[PDB]
Amino acid sequence: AMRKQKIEYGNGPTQFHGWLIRDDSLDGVRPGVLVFPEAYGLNEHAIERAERLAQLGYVALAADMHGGGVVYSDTATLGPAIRSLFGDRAEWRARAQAALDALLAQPQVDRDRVAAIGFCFGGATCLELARSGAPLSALVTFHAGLQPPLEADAGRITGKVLICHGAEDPLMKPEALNAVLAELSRDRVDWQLLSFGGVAHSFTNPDADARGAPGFAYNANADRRSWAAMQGLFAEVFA
Amino acid sequence: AMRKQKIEYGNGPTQFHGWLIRDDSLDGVRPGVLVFPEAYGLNEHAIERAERLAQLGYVALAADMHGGGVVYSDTATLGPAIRSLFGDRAEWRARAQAALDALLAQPQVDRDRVAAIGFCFGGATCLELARSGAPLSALVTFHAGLQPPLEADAGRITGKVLICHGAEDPLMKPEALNAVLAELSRDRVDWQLLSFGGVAHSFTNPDADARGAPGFAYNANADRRSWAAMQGLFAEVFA
Repeated sequence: AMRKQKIEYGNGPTQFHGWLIRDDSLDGVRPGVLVFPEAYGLNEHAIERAERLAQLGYVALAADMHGGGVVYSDTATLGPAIRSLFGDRAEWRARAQAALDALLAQPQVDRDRVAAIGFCFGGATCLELARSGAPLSALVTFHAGLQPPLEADAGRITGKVLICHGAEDPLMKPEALNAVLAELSRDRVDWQLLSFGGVAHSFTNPDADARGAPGFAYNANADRRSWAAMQGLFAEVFA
Repeated sequence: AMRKQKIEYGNGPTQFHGWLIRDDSLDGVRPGVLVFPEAYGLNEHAIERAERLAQLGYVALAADMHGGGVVYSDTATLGPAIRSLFGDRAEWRARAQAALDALLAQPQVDRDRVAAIGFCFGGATCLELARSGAPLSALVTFHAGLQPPLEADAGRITGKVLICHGAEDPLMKPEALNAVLAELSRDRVDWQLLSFGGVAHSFTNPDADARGAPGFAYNANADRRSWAAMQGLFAEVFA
């Protein structure tokens, strides 16, 4: 029953092709939530989560971080594109900011109540957007390979942070994770780390099955628990 | 509204003075939850949490771990009493098992659905009780100084574990917490760690006010968030 529509946004050097979802039957301004997808691109997994957020009463924008709606399917083809973003965090943040712009342009979005969630690379994207100083009230990352802190970002995260983490995730090792947590603690960010034992990468995606590589596996419990923790953080900051 | 009654229990060595709290508006067998208090003794803070569990539909037993209902207020005498349990974990576990016995003796308790929570030393007590092999479906610790693992306990934890942890807690430092998590991971315990940035010991007790010592401070958010996580875990295992 959720109103679902394509949205093209961004400045023309290849436009982003995303999805906007909201509960048509609700009225007035509502919180908006960005959904940043896994590295491959905007897939049904990300769109379905945007639909769940709409059912929770939010205006959700499932973002395209590649341009043109491109969804990679091999790591050899994906590798150039993702390494380019890792090496150019200014461009990476600009792409995320373009999604925020498009969300803020919706008539139904409360500009003072905007948050972001992200899966894998999308969770890293949320943190990059927050580090740029964007006015996110909250952000939640799910099995994300978070990037190292940069001095120039000190003090720029104004929202709350929830990191949902598989304790055995090989793409977010303890030393790198502790360095991120030390940035957040230094700047007195309200952060929470929810770590799951026996859980690794991609734990929210049912397509991460036994055919996948070691360290990439769906976990139904972690999926449900992390979603519940995100729902509780949003209830907090959107009250 | 909650039915609240003193209960004296034990099997010889000492006689414990606890509180049994339940919603007597509900019929049939109900899940039971042990509440182990802070090191001082069975105080109002612990009884109040047992009351809240009763309101959730559980039969709650707020445990006395010293005997006689004694509540210490001087560190010069409480210290030795706690360290004596630290050095005799068999005795420590027997006192916790006496509480479990008294909970299971209630006509209204579903002995297939029993859990335990604890604050500070009480959270350490929950983990000792589970390591003994007690049939706890779940346990949740709140700012607990958990004790190091014993090989004899390998594989004896049959329930789910949620550890709610102030990242700055001086009584539970990273190296020692990692050793506990290594035990749980080795035995494939379904465990979760919920860590709070900028939060330390005693974060659930408002009595840990500004007059206290460093590293002991109430945090309203961590209090609410950890309680909500515990609620979600019990909703899981008691379904």
